[PDB]
Amino acid sequence: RYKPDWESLREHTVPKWFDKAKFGIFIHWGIYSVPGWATPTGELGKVPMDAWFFQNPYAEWYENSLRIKESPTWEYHVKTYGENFEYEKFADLFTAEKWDPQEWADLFKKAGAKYVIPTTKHHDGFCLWGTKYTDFNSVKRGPKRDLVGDLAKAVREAGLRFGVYYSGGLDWRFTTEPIRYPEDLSYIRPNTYEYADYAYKQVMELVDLYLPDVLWNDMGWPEKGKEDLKYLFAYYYNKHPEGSVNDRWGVPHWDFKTAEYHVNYPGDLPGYKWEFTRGIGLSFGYNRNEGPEHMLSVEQLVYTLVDVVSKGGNLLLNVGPKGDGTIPDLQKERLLGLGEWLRKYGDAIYGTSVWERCCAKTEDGTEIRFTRKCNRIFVIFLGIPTGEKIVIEDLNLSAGTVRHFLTGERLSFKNVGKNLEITVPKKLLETDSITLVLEAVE
Amino acid sequence: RYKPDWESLREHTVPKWFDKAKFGIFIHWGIYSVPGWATPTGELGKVPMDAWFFQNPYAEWYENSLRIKESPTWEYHVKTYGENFEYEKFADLFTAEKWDPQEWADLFKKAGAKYVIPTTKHHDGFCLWGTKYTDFNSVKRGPKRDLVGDLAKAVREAGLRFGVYYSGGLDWRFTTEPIRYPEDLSYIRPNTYEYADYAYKQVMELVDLYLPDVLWNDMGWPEKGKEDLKYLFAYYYNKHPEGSVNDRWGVPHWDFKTAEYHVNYPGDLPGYKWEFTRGIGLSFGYNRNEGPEHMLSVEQLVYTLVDVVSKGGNLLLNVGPKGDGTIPDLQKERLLGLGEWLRKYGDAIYGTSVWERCCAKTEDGTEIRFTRKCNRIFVIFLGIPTGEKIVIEDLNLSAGTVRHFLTGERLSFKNVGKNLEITVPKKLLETDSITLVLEAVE
Amino acid sequence: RYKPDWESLREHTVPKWFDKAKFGIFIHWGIYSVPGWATPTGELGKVPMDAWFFQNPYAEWYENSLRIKESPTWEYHVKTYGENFEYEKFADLFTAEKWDPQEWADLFKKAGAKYVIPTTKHHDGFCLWGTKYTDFNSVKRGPKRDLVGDLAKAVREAGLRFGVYYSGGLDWRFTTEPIRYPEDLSYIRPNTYEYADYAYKQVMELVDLYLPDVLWNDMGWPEKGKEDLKYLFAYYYNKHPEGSVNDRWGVPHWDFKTAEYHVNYPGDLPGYKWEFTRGIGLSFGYNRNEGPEHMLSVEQLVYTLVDVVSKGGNLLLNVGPKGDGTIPDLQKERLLGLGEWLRKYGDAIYGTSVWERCCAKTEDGTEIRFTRKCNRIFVIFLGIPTGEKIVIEDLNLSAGTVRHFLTGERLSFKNVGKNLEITVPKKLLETDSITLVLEAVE
Amino acid sequence: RYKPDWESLREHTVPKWFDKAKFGIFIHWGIYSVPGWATPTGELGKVPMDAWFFQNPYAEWYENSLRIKESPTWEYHVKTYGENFEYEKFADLFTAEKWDPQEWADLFKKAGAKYVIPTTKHHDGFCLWGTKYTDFNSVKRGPKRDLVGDLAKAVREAGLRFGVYYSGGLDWRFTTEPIRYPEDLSYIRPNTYEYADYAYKQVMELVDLYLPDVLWNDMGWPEKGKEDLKYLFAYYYNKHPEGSVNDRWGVPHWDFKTAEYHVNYPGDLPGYKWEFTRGIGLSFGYNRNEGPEHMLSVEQLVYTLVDVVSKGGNLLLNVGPKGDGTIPDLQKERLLGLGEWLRKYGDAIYGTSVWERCCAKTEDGTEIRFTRKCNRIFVIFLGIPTGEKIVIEDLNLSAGTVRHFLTGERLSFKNVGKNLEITVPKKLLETDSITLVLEAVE
Repeated sequence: RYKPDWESLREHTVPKWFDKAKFGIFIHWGIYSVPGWATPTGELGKVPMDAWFFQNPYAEWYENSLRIKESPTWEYHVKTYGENFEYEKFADLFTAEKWDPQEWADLFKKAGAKYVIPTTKHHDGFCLWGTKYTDFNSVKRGPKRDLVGDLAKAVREAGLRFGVYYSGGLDWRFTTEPIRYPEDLSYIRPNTYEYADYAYKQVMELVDLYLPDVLWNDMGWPEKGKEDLKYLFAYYYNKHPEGSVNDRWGVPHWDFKTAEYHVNYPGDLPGYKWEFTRGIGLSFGYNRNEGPEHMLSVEQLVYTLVDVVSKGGNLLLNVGPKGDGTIPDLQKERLLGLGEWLRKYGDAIYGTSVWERCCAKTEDGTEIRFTRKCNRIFVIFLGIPTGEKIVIEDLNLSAGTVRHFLTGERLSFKNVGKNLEITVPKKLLETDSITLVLEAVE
Repeated sequence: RYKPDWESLREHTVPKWFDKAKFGIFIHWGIYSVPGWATPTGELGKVPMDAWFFQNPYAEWYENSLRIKESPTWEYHVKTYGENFEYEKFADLFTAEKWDPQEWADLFKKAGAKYVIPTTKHHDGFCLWGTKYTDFNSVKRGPKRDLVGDLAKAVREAGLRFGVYYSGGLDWRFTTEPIRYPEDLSYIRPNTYEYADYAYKQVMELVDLYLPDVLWNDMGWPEKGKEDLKYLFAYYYNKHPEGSVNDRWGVPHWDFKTAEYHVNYPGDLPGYKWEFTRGIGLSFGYNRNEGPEHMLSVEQLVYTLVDVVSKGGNLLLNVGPKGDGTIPDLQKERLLGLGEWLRKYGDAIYGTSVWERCCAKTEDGTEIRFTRKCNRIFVIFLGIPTGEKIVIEDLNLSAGTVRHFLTGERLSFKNVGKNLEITVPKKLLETDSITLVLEAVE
Repeated sequence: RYKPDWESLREHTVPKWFDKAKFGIFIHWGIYSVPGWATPTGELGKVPMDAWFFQNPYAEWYENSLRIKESPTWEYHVKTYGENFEYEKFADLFTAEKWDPQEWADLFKKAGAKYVIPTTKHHDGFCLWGTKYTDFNSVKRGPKRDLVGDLAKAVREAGLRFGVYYSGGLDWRFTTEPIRYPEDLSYIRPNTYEYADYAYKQVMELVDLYLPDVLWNDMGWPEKGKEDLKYLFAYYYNKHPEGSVNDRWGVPHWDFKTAEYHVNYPGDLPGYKWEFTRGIGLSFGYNRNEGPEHMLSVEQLVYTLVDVVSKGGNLLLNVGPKGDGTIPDLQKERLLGLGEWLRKYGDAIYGTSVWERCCAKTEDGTEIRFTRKCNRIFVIFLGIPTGEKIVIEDLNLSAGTVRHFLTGERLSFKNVGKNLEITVPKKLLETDSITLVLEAVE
Repeated sequence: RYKPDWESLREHTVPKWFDKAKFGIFIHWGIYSVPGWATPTGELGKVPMDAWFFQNPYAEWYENSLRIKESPTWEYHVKTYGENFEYEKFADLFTAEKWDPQEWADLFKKAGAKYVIPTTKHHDGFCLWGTKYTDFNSVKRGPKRDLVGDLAKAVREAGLRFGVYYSGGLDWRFTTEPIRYPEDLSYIRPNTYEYADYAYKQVMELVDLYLPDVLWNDMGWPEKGKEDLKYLFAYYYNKHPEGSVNDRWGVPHWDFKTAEYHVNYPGDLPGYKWEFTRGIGLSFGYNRNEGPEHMLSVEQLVYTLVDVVSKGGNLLLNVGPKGDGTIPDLQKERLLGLGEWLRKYGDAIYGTSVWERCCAKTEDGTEIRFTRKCNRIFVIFLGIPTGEKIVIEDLNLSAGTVRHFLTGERLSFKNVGKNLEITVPKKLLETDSITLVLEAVE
């Protein structure tokens, strides 16, 4: 088995299932799904962080925002709900009246996700499972239901993997002052031994009740509890060698790193497994202020996925359900778009490896990404070239054979110097959906 | 803002208001104010500590004393209240039937205090505010009132500063064995992680509910919680840059040090800000056994204040209210005496700085202290010289002009060698109250 | 006495002399002074750290830059001294043949400086005193003289305070790899126990041999050695209470913070003592490529010191001598011009204290800086207004008597709304040198 | 870049070259090589550690054994070289007079090895390069040559990867007492800060001078020095990303684990990269007492590498040269015979990946090992079956096309229940050398 120590734990590497999966669905859903409001400011890495927390665009940050008097959220709250209306009161409004866990899993499977990961407890501390350590949970308040357990049964019956998300680093149930600046995160935390034990008993409890395939932590782990993870990790891996943990614990071990919006995004091959995450929009929690203006489009979603996958990453796309349990139409439609693209092109994505390089481009600026599957080399164009002549630069091949993916029709090419030249018969170019895809066998 | 680390926190120095204030009132008041008894043994630093805890003179130490069987307090307790009468039972007798927070603040303002600091929780653990972490408090038991909050409103409306005192180091609600010797203090403490969290949540709670101008800790801070103060201090200073903390935390940071009775008393200029504290008597908590025999006299109080102020210190004089909320007459009278002296001489005290030296003396043994205010040099005699000729030794001046303070009447003087000689016309000497005061302008 | 522990060293605050000194001279002089060359790229806070170490503008980093093959420095070194000319070999050309310490102290005295601080060992590890802990020092090689010692006697003869600079964080005598990006500094350090002892002993020796007025460390203190500093600070302070240390050690204690070029400048009053430091030009070490285009002007220097001084700081101006011990005239002439404005306006600068605010400006944008001296408030215009009606935006006065500093001639003024209006007669405005200075006495 | 901290170094995984190399040659050569003698007791994992150090079979432990008076080694030393012949004196007889590095690299190349790792300093502390940190090295004494350096050029000339072995945990130059029982290793170590610095500097120097492909430490890293490794690993990886480190340092990071003789052998697939290591005979250093009785046979070596390789490992085979630089023929002939089986079957070994399982066996017990190469699955019988009907217990195939590896001749096969049956024609079975190899393509 694994021993409770970093050297021993190193022995555990990211399981094959996670590496080969490529696409998963995040689900930020909770009492913050009720007010369902946030000022759609922009993308992390582009919105200046000295204003960021005051015009927070992440609707799940509502309580933090409500705690900063006179901030869009505060005014919005008083006008819609009134002053005498505490945030925790939303736990009782959080009823999931129309939630159908199996409809959800059906949806994610059509969409092409191979795993799903719901928030089991976000920064506000509300727990979506019947935990035995707090009464602020979905069984006692709102839904009157074990949201986490019921969803795991569904996802697993649909044959997808199930992981859990937990805010180890922050819990507003243990603080008062809101975060106004990045620097605040350094001292405005539970900070107590009591909180460290709590966090521990809670992740241990999710492991014992659901044995998730992934432990997805957020915001670091209570400094007083970091040494606990040696035991927790050994405990978890000895009951499920194929489980996995991300890199937001702040300790020596992780199975795969993470990148969020612009933040930590690799430009070329990293050399370790990682996962990119972002909302279909700018917020993770449902934001009734967002319109298509702020959401990506099926095509941008497909481009996001290829770019991520060509770089050894997995894309963990967030969906933001409504308080009643339904997934807003603007997001259900996009998941479907992606789902379809994956039905046609999935074999150039699932189960692939990175190639010598991730990227290239045509003489005329269309970007290209590559992926590998043994001797097969998928060439994925981020769009569809109009001309039949395609000149890819700074690229030479030693294959001899280059087929047009969806049809398998052998194509002619030749290395014209520093470039590679292929002729794609418009009959074939019109056959492709959002990306021209060529397969090359060396 | 301030970062949660000792290097960063160093950036914070004692605020000007505390430095310039010079005089403040401590208030040790609680259920121990009910039995209101202690054997008046003497002054800390003079009573041998191998007997000290057995004949404890600090009435607030009653529970500790009651826990040492057959000790004056134990016999006194059984005879007055009986064996079957636990100390905690005094929480219910602690009724403050005649407390008027505003009368108190009026009193302290007449007295000349520029700030006030009540015990919010002493060694016995009873809390004088409606804390949400223990039911042993003034809201649930005794007074049925938030003693701390109500007093803060008063003091602040009287225009004085408000700080809080808290026994971080000791809490008899978490121990059983009493302290019999100094050495016991090294292991007879709560000692638990639970206690450390508790102390933390409680000071954090006073900060959030009242934002005190001073955090006055006592008896050190729970070893398991010392690292918490980085966050607590940064948290506190970022909400109130003008707050301040004393030196009884046992960590790298403090704004001003403290000296208690004989213990740690500086003999000449220290070079850092500090504050002296002591009771009008020998005990801090009300002791119905003390008589004028054991209390200082308005004159000794004035001398204590000048000596302290000439050495860069602030004097924090303790008042010991009665269980019903009234301040015993022997103490109200002395506060008033001091108050008056300050109305006449206050300008040679408030807002001053130390001079090249703090002290001197006449040929005939009257001690002298100095204080500064720009080029003005206050010369304060600890008494009133009978003769018109005054020979101050080991002192020469380069001023040229030396006025008699309360009148401003220019006086003649000359440096007669190693000494300084001034002639104070008896008309002027009789005009002064407890101290002859000369002003010199160089 | 001071004890070897942070709580105790907290007691020591910035000595009065330092706070009142206002202006010191840094001297970066070493064997790097001989090639005396850098590509003059810019101001720290302005050049991208992405190419910084490659196009380094700080001539004292010659060795680092020379270790980066294909760097402008590497290019220059090979054509000028040859590929087989080791940096270390400069210690044999570093002969200080025309060096006259009394001449430097006199120049720094005439320039208006109150303390002088020379590099005793910069990053290259060459020591400008006969340390017994290495033979790569100015006694065994180059000058065959104790530069620190000799200049220490001269500065003191000239009546100025003498401090010492020491590269504790970097010593290239213990590394081989050059620094290429900021990240590198995290791991390209000496790292050994050996080196932590070397730094300790070397500063201890500087303290025993010359008991400096200031211990100015750079680049941090070796992690394995940080605790030694409790002992070193206590040792130093107990031998010399009035000494001081800067903030570049990476431990809880320091007396005054520092700010370099654009990096860390206070926008307004800070609350602690600090010191701005910069070259007269961009480099600290002599750079033959810098011409007047790259240097500040007497005007700009004065404006600098006034700004820095009105915000509570000290200005540590850097001079960079030539390999032969001579001070380049461009630098000597700027130091002299500053000296003149100070002989003339010293009183509005030395021994001053910040006022309620540091800053203000005229209707037509002339900037204005303030300083205090008891009741006397100096008003310094960064330059001399042409008109006679002068309008100061956002500033009333409760003084009644505004005089013209250099003549003492009373002037007419009144509060015109949120503004202050004063009439300075052009005969007076023509007398002022670089700055119109008004003196008010509220 | 990599940063000096475990979370960051986690990023670095075993380089592809190492994983694909499959076979390397260890070289234990030093001044112990001159007495070249040990009592040949057995295999680690077989000899009782109760007498192990007393009857030591590892000739490179000569000094330790010689310090145990009344040990077979002590006996032999006195009769052979005399009581007054200090171990250290062997450095003068260690002359490598017939040493030809290109000759070794060529032999290791012909033997089929892809990397070579020599002992740069074993437990006796003698260094086989001109380290500047001790005079007990091969430049000042014995060979008067830089053995590490010279062999490093040859191995690379021969096109092989070169790593370095370093005894970080033990250095007998810092102890006097010998090791007598396993327990002793817990306290008979250098122990000093001094030594932790020595090890750091020495490996740093090996990294600067030869940037090895592998840092293979032995016996742990000095406790006082364990943290230096964050800095050393980052430094090494940043200079050479494709380098690697083994698991004998006692800190969180490592790229591949090790297994020695019986100690730690994986029974089946492990999940991480590892490397088995052993002598061709029992000793690592040359032992004149070992004859063929104590060595493995070409047959056994091949069987070893196949087993080790099918379980995901690499086999690090040890060669032990003579004091004069010559490789004993018994060892040279085994290396050559292995080389031949590899020239012939390399393809089923190099660049391979574990299959679903490593193992299987025939009805009549012939063991069978598997390896993968994309879809191609190599089946290796440890030996050549006599019959033609071959029955493989517990193994179905879903391939359809099983060919005979050395001829490519298609063969007949079908699934007979929980078994697989194949018919290998004796003309083919007669062509195979030590192992019948079948290649399947499902």
